[PDB]
Amino acid sequence: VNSFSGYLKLTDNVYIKNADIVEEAKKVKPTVVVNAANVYLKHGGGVAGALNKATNNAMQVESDDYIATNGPLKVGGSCVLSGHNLAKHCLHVVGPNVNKGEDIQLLKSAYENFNQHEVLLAPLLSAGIFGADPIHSLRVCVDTVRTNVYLAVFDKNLYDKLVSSFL
Ligand SMILES: O=C(O)C[C@H](NC(=O)c1ncnc2[nH]cnc12)c1ccc(Br)cc1
Repeated sequence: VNSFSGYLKLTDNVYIKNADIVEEAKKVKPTVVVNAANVYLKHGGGVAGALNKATNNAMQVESDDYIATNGPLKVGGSCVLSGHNLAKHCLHVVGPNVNKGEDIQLLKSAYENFNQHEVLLAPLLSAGIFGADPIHSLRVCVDTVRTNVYLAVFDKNLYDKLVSSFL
């Protein structure tokens, strides 16, 4: 039993809700919140910009030190950093950005990072400003993630389409 509330169950291990991941994280304080990161951990917009804003830019400060030490992530890769006031940890995961020409096959590799964590609050990878089809992102999630994932979908219209079209 966990604290996540109001989710629709899609499969044994995947759950979905129309919610602002920022507000959801502040309420649940999950062990892991997933950020829709880029390789430079520049949290300018989309989910990343919103999460970072909610940390009063502390996420960005921590991320800049991480990059200065380690260099950029790989597309499809991840790193674990602090969750600040939102969660114990933030798993920064880089899905491919279609608006940069990146291989959509890397979306499966991106979701594989979730399997290193028993329970996660997460957005749909590569959705939104990353330009991929969110219906496809959900399919890859369900077919790749084996740990317990609670998906927050900000847009109500998109949430209803995701549910109504789910196989
Ligand atoms: O809707 C989505 O979940 C995907 C993307 N948004 C985000 O990734 C996002 N951004 C900020 N806070 C969030 N909390 C949870 N997801 C959040 C998006 C896609 C299509 C349309 Br249309 C409008 C937005």
